[PDB]
Amino acid sequence: GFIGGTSDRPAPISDKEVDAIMNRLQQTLFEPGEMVRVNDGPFADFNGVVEEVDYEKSRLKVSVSIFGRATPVELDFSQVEK
Amino acid sequence: VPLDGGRFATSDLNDLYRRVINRNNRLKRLLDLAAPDIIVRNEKRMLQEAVDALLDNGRRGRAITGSNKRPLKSLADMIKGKQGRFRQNLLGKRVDYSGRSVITVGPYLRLHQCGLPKKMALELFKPFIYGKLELRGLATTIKAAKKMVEREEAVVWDILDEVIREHPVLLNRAPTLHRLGIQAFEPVLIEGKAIQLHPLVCAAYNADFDGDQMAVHVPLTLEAQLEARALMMSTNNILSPANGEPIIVPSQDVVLGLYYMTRDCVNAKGEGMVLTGPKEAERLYRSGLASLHARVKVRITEYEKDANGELVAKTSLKDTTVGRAILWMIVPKGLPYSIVNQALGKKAISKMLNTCYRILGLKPTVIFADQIMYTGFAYAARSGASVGIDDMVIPEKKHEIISEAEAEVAEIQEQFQSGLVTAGERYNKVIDIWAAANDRVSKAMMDNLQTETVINRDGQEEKQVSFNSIYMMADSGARGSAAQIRQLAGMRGLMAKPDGSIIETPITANFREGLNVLQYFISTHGARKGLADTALKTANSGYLTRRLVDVA
Amino acid sequence: MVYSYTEKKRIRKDFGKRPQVLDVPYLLSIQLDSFQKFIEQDPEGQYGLEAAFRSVFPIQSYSGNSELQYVSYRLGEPVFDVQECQIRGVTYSAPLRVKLRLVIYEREAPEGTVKDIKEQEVYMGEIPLMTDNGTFVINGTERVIVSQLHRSPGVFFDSDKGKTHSSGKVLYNARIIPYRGSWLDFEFDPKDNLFVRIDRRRKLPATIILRALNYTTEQILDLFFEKVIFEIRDNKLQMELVPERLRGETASFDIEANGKVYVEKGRRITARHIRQLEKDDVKLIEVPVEYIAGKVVAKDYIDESTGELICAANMELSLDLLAKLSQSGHKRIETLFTNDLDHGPYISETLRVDPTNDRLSALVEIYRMMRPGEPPTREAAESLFENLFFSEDRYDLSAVGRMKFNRSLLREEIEGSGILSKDDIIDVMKKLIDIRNGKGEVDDIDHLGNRRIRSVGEMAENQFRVGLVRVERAVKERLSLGDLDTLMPQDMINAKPISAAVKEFFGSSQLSQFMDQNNPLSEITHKRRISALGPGGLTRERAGFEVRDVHPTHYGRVCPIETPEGPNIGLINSLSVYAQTNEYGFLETPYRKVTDGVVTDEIHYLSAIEEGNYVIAQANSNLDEEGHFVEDLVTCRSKGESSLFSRDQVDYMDVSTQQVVSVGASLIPFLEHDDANRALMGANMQRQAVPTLRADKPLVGTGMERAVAVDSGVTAVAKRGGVVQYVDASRIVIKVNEDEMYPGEAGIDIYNLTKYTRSNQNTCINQMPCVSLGEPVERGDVLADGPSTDLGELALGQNMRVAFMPWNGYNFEDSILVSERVVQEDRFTTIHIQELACVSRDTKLGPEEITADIPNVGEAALSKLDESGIVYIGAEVTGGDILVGKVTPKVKDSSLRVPNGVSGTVIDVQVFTRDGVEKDKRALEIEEMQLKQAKKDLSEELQILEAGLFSRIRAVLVAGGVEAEKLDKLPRDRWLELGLTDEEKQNQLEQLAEQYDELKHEFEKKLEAKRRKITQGDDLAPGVLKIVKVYLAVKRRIQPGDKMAGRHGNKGVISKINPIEDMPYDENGTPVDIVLNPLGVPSRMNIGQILETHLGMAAKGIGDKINAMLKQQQEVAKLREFIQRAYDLGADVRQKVDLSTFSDEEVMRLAENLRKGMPIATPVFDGAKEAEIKELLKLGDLPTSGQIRLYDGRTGEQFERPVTVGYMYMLKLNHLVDDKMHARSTGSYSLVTQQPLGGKAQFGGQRFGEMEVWALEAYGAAYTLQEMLTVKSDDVNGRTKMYKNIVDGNHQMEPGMPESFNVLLKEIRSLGINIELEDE
DNA sequence: CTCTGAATCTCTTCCCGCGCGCCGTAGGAC
DNA sequence: GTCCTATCGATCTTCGGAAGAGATTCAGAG
Repeated sequence: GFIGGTSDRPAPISDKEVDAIMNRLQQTLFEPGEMVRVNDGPFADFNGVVEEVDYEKSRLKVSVSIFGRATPVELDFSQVEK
Repeated sequence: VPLDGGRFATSDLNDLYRRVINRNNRLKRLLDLAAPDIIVRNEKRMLQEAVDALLDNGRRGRAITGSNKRPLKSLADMIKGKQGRFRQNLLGKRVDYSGRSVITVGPYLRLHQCGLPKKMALELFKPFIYGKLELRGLATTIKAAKKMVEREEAVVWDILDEVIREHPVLLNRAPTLHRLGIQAFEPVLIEGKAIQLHPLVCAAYNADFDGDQMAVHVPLTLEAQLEARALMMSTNNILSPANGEPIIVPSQDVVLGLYYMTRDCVNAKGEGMVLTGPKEAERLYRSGLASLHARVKVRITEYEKDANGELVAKTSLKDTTVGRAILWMIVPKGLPYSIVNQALGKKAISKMLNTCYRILGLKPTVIFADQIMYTGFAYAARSGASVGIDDMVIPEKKHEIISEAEAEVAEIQEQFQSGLVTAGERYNKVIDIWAAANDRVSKAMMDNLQTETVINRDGQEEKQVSFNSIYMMADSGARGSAAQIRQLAGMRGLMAKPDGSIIETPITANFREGLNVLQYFISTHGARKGLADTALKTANSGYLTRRLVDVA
Repeated sequence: MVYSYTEKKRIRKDFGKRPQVLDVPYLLSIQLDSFQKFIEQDPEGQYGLEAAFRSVFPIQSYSGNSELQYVSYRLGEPVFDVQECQIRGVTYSAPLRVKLRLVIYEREAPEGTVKDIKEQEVYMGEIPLMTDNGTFVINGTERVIVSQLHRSPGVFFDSDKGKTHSSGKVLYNARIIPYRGSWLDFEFDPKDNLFVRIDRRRKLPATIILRALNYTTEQILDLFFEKVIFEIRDNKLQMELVPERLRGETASFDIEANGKVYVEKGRRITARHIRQLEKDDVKLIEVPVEYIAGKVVAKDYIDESTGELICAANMELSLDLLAKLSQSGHKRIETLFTNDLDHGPYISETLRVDPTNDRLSALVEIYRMMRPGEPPTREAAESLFENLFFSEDRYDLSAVGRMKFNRSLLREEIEGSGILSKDDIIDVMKKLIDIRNGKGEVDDIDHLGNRRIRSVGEMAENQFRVGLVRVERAVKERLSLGDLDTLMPQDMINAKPISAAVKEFFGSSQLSQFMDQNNPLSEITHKRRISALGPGGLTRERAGFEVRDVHPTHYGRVCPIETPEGPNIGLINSLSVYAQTNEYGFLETPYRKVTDGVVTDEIHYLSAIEEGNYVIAQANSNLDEEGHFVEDLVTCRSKGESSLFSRDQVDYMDVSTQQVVSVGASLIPFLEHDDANRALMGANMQRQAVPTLRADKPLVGTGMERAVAVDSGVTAVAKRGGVVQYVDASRIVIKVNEDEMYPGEAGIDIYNLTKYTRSNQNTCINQMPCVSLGEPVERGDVLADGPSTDLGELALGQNMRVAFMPWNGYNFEDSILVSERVVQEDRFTTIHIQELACVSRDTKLGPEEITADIPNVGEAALSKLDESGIVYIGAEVTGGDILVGKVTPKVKDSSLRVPNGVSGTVIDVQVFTRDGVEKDKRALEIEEMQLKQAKKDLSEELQILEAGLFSRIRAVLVAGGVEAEKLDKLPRDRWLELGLTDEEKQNQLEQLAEQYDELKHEFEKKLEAKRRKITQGDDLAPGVLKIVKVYLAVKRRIQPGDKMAGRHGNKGVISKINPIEDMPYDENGTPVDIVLNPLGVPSRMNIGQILETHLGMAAKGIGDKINAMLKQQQEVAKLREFIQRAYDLGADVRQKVDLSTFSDEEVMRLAENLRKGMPIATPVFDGAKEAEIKELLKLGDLPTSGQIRLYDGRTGEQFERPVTVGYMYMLKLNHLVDDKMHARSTGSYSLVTQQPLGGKAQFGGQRFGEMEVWALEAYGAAYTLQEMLTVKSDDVNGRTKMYKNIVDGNHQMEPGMPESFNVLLKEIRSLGINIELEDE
C-alpha cells in the first residue's frame, strides 16, 4: 500500500518534493601502494597491490600472487574494487 | 560454523544484525540523498522494528523467520528460557570425567562398595594412570603413556588396580529428587559392562533394575575425595533427612528370607529337643537333622550395656525356634533376644535395625545390616518360595456369596419395577449391597488363605499360620498387600467410570479366573486413568520442587 | 477340514471354544486401500488427484477472457524400482503428467474461442508411491505415514461447569467447523446475549450476520419468536390466549370471563384447566392493562397519518404507548412470546446489545472488526463477507462434513452443497437457542461418533491441492498479463511449487514417521497406527484427561491397551483387529446380525453412531448350535451402559472375542489374566524384540501369528500353486502348475530371496527358505521365512526353561539369572549391520582422492586396505582401523577409521562416485562384479525359459508329424519350418517363435539398460565427487546388562551368566536355564506368567514323549495313536484334527516338527481353562501340581518345598548395554561455551543437572561443586593446570572463573545494560 | 464527573536424564 | 549456471490449553 499518515487516507508527497525529484531525475584515483580487488576477469575478487600507474592509457597494473611471486600483471581501469 | 560441504550453518543473531545494518545503511543513504519525508519516515519505522526484532524478537506483531515458520532467536531469547543460558549452561553444565551405564545388582558387595566395569574405570582414571606411568618410570612421558594405555598392557591393569584403591566415585541415578540420590562408593573392578550396585542402596535411589541407567563422576582433587568419603559415603547416610526413618530399610527379598527363617511350625523335624547353643543349632540344620521352623530350647547368652556403658553378660535357657537361634549368631552384642524371637517382617525388622543404631552405633550398625542381607539372601534361596496357580485359592463359598448378593440387587430392581423407589435410591442401594458382598468375599478368601494349613501334633489336627507362598509374600510385607491378594483371589470388585461414577455391576471375577471381554474393557478405564495421572503429576511435582528450592 | 501344506507341518493344538465366524482381514489394507483411492482415476472425480484438479481447474482470467482447463492425467512408470531406489538413496516416485487445454476466447464475440492449445500431458511433478508392503521410499529411508484422527467437520455444541465463571451456570457454545474454510462460532454471553466470532476473533453481535444476510429486525423477530395477539374489538384490549402457554406457572393476575373463571390470580395451571379453556374458545380473554404493558411488540408501527415511527421491532410497550398506537389505527397488536423458562429473550437481548443498524452497518462493523486498519467499502465488504463463508475458495463442507451437519440438524436429506445457506445458518442458530432453553443435549467431543480418520490418500490430496492453489495463483496473473498467443501450456505452469509441497509432506511432515523395522510385528503395528496429533490436531502438551481416557465407544474399534505410555498416552492408538474405515472416514466394526432368536452367519458393519441404536450381544454368549442363546438372558451393551436383557430382545452380537484388542495385544496369551497395566507394558515391549539368530516358534501362542507373519510382507509367499524346482537359499524357482499358467508366459516363477540387509534399527532381515525341492505348494503359502518368523509363524524369541525362586539374590526384584548353557547354544546372539560412509568432496582448493597411497600412514593399517585404498570384503576389523584411503588437497590424512568399541566383519562396500572424476581400481572391480552378476542373472532367466519353451515346442511336435531324426539332427533353434501339417500346431509354433524373438530383443534391451545404469556415475548431489559406503556385521551375544522380557510385562536385565554347575537341576538331572523372581508374581498382578509357564511345561512334555517315540523306533501306528490323543484332548474345542488322513508320511513329518514340543494355541478371551492345563499335564507323566522339586547344584541339597518350573517364551529387547555404556575423560569441547560436548556418538560427558547441584548443596560439599562446575567443565585455563597437576600427582585445582558466565555478561552487555564486576 | 468494584486484555509458566533417525535461503538477472 | 538481494511491499499465520495474575478499561453513584 501507500505511505501516509493514516491507512484510511494515504497522503501525497508535497508541492516542491515532486519538483525536486523531477530535478534529480532530469539532472577514485588508483594510488600507488593501494590494495584493490579485480572487478572482472579471471583475477576478479583477489587480494592485489598496486605496483605502478598506467594513468594516461585508462588502464591499471596491480601486483598479484602467482607462482609464489608478486608478478607484474596489467588490467583495465574497470577492474578496480575500491 | 560450516557444515558438510562448502556452506556455513545459519546463525540467528548474525541475520538479525544483518537486517539491522542493511536497513540503517539504507536510511543513511536516503538522508544523504534527501528522500521525501514520507519515505524517510517509513524507513525509520522499519529500522525501529528491525532493532526490535534484534533485541526481543516475538514481542513484535509477529516474529520474523527464515525457515518453515521457525522464528529466529534473539538476545533476550538466548538469555532466558529453559534452553537459555541460565538453566542450560550456568546452573547445570556437562562435566568431564563422567560416564553412565546400565546398573545391575551385586549382592556380594559391601554397603560401601560398588563395582564398575574395567573399561569405564580405564576411561575415567586415564590421567591418574599417566600419573603412575611416569612415577613408576614405566613410561617416558604422556606421548608413550597414552600409547601404553591404548595397548591395554597387562601391567596397565596393575596400575589401575593400584590407582583405584581408595578413590571414591559418585553415583547419580537421574531423576535425583532428594540428596540420597547421589552417593559415594569405593569402586571395585568388574569384568562386564554393567555397574554393580548394592541391594540395600537401591531403595534410596528408588532404583529398580529393569534397565535403569545411572551415571558416575570421579572426584579429582584431594578435598573432593575427602568430602566424598566424609559426607556422601553410603555408610554416612543411613538415616533419612526427611524423618527419623532408616534409608537402609531391608529389601523385598531379604525380608522374605528372614520371615521364612524365623517362622515356627506346630510339628516339625527335630522338635522339642535341647540345644546347647546357637552353633549346635546351625550344625544340626546343616546336617539335616532338624527343620528350620522346629521348636526348641537353646541356651542363649546376651550382653546388655549398663547405664554407664559397659556390657553385662547374662546367660539363660530360652524357648525359641531353630531359625531364631541361627539368626542370633548375627545380631550384635548389645540387644535383647525378644527382637529375634518373633517372625520378622518388613516392619518388625526395620525397628530392629533402628534399635541397633540406637544402641551400638554406626559402625556396628552397618556390618549388622550387611550380615542381615547376606543371611536373608542365603536362607531365601534355601526356601525356594515359588509361586504357582495352585497357590491362588478361591473360597468355595464365593459362588454362593455372589448368587445371594446379585439376587438382592434383583429385589432392589423389583422395587424399581414397581415404582416403590426413586432413581437415585436404587443406585445407592445396589452399590452398597455390592460393596457389602465384596467385603464378605474378601473376608472369606483371607480366612481360607490363613486356614489352609492344619497339621497333626502327635495327635489330633490343629490349625496354624499358612505357609502359602502368596501369604508369606503378603505377610512379610515384601510385595503384594491385602488389596493385591484380594484382586488375585477374591473379586476384582467395583470400578469407576472416567467421570468417576461407580459401576453398578462390579467385576465379580478375580485374576486367577478369566475376566470376560466387558470386564476387561471396564478395567481399562481405571488402568489408563492411573497411567495418565502418573504421567501428568510427575511434572507438577518437579515444578513444585523448583519453586521451593528457588524460594528457600 | 483341510490343512495347507505349510500348515500341514505343525498342526498346532488349539484350545479355542467359539467357532471363528469371520477370519481376521488383511492388516495393512488401511494404508493400501487409501492410496489406491488416491492414485486411481475416477469419473466420479472425487477421492483422487482428479478431485484436487477439478477443485482448481478450470482456471480463467476474467480480464484475460481466456481459460485453461484440466483434461486428464496419466502417471508415468517409476524410473527405479524399490530395491534400486533404496540402494542408490533416491526417492521412489512416479512422474505426473497433466493434459492442459488453454482456450483463448475473443473480445467483441461470444465465448467462441479463437484457438485452444491442448498440451500433451505436461510434466507437473514427482509424486511418491506406496510400496506393496505399505511403505514409501523417500531417501532410501523407508517411511510410514500414520493415519490421523481428528474432529469431523460439522457443527458441535459444548458447555462446561466451573470452568466458566464458576457461578453454577453453564455456558452453551456452538461451533461450525468446515473441511476447508473459516470457523464460525456462536456463543451466549453470561447475560444471555448471543454473539458470533470467526476464527476466534473479537465478539460481534449475532444478529449482525442477519443484517449481513439482509434481514430486517421484523424478519428476524418473526423467524425466532412466537406472536401473541391483542385486539381493540368488543372490549379494551382482549387477549388471544393459548392455554398451554400457561402451565406450572402461578397465574399471578386475574383472568375471568364467560361465566366460569378458568384460573384466578395466585394459582398454578394444570391440564384440566387447559381442557376447560379449550372447550371455552379462549381466542379472546380479559387481561388487565398491566399484563398488556409487560409485552414487547413484534413489528414496527408508524403513525399512519404523520408517517413517523410510533412503534418499532422489539420496542417494549406500555399503557400510554398502547392507547396512542391504537388511536393511530393499529387495532391488532402482536407481541413476542417471552416465557422465561420457555421463550427467553436472548435474540432481543442481542438486539439490545447491537450497536449496528442495517446491512450497510453490518458490513461496516464486520469489515472493521475483521480487518483493523482497512477502510470499509460497499463493493469491498461484500468481497470480504462472501469469501468468508459463501465462496468456494475459502469455504467447503466436505461430503462427510455435510452428512454430519444434516444429521445434527435431523434433515431428511444428506446430499447438500458445501457452502452454507441462509436457512442452514438459521437452523444452527435455532438449535443453539433450543439448547439454551434446554430442549436438547450437547455432544461429546471425544466420542468416536465425532472424530474421523484421515489417511495418506487424503492428506496427500490436500497437500497436492495446496500446491495447485499456489500454481493457480501465479498462472492466473501470468495469463492476465501474458499475451496468450505465443504461450504454450508448459509455459503457464512450473512444477516447483507442487513438487516442493508434496516433497515436504513426504519427507519431513509430522506424520511421516520413520519406520521402526525392528521385526514384522513392529512394522505391522506401526502401519495400522492411529494418531490424534499432527496438523489440525492437538499437541502432547495441551491435552487433558478428557481426551486421553478410554471411551465406551472405543469398544471394537481402538485397542484400549496398546498406547505408548509416557508423554502421549491416549493420543497414539492402535486400530483394533477387525475395525475398518467407513466411506466417510469413521471407524466401523463388523457385528453378526442377530435375527429374532438366532445368531445368523450374517455380518453387518456398524459404526460408532449406529451402535447406540441397537442392543449388541457380547461375543462370549453361548449358543445351542442352532443359533439360539442358550442363556435365557444375556449381558449386552446398549448406550455405553451394559446390563442384562432378555433373549430375542438383542439385535446384534460381536463377531469374535478378539474384536476388542489390537494385534500387539492379540499375540499375548492369557491376556484375560493380566492386569491392564502389565498387558500394556507387554504389548509395548513385544515390538521391541530383536530378531534372534535362530528364532523357532512359540510353544504357547494365540494362533494370530499365522496371519501377522503372512501379512507383514517380510516372508516370501507363493503367488500361485505349483511345485518347487530349484532352491539355493537365494532364489527359489517354482514350476507354477498349468492350471494357473498363462498360455504364452513362461509358466515358471522365480523368487529372489533377500539376504542380509540392514534395517532401520541396524538389524539383519535375511529371508531363508523352508520348502524343499519337489515340494508342492498352493497360492498363499509361505516359501521363505523372514526374520523373526519360522515355518510361517511369527516367533520373536526363544522358549527358555525358567524356574520361580530366589537364588542368592542375583534375580533381585528385576534381575534375571541365566545359565551359561543358553549362551553356549547361541540362543540370543543377533547380527547388527552398521553402515559407515566415507564421503569425498570437490573442495574449493581442488578435488579430493581415494587412494591406498595415503600420506603419513604405515603399511600396518594398509594391510587391510587394498591396492586401491578400500578394505577387502570379509576382513575382520576393530575400532580405529583405516577402512578408506581418502586424501584431501592442500595434504591432509582424512580417512575413515573404524569407530571405537565396535568390531565386526566388513560384508559390503558400495562406492558411489560422481563422474568426470576417474573411478578407482576397486570401484572398477566392484562395477565389473555387479555387471557380471546382472548378465548371469539375465542369461540364466532367458536360458531356463528357453529350455522350458523348447521343451513345450517339442511337446507340441509330439503329435503332428514327429520326426526324431530331423528333430535331433539340427539345432533346436532352426525349427522355423519343421515338418507339421497346415493346422493350428504350426500356428502355436509361430506364436511361440515370435515370443522367443521378443524375448531375445527384451533380453538385449534390458541388458544394455542395466549396463548403462550400473556404469552410470552416481549423482553425488551437493559439490561432492565420490562416496564410499561400508557395511559392518557385528554378531552381538548376550551379556550381563542386556534386557530380556516375557510377553506378560515382565522385563529385566540379566545379572549373571551362571555356569551350568550352579544351576538347579530336577531329579531327572535337567538344569533350568533361567531363574526368575517369585516375589514379583503377586505385586505386579501378572499371574498369567504362571499359567503359561505351567502350560508350557505340558507343551514340552508332549514333545518329550514324542521325541522318545521318535528316538525309539516306535511303529507309526503307535506314534499316531499318541499324537491324535494329544490333539483330541480338551473340551468340545473348535479345532478338530484326524491324523488318520496323513498317510504316515505327513505323520512322521509332523513328528519331526513336533519333537521340539507341540505348539499350543490359547486365544485371547477364548483361552484354555485351568482344568485343561491339568488334563494336558496328566497326559504327560508330569505332575498335575505344576510344581517340581529342584536340587541346588552347588550343594546337592533339595530345595524345601517344590518350585514352579516351565518353558516361558522370552524375548531379547533392543536395549543391549554395549549401545549405552559410555565414559569420557577428555575430548571435544563446545565452541560458544567451552563446556564438553554432549552425547554418545560424540565423545561427551554426563550433564550435571540442577537437581544434582541441589543435592550437593544439601551436603556441605562446596569444594566438590566448585570443581564440578569450574575445573571439570568451564574454566579453560584451570582445567589444563588441573590436568598437569593430576599427571604430576598434586591433586590441587585453580578454579578461576567459568567462561560461560563471561559469555552471559557479553550477551547482556550487547543490550543497553552495563553489568560489571566490582572490587569491594 | 470522575471514585472503587468488576471485566477483559496481554504475558508467563509447565520433571530429566539418556539413545537414535532425518532436515536444515530463494528467485531471477547477466 | 552462477551470483546476487531480500522477506504476503494484490497472504492469512490455526482454532484441540489452563490458569494466574496484573493492566487496562467501564459501571453506579457521590
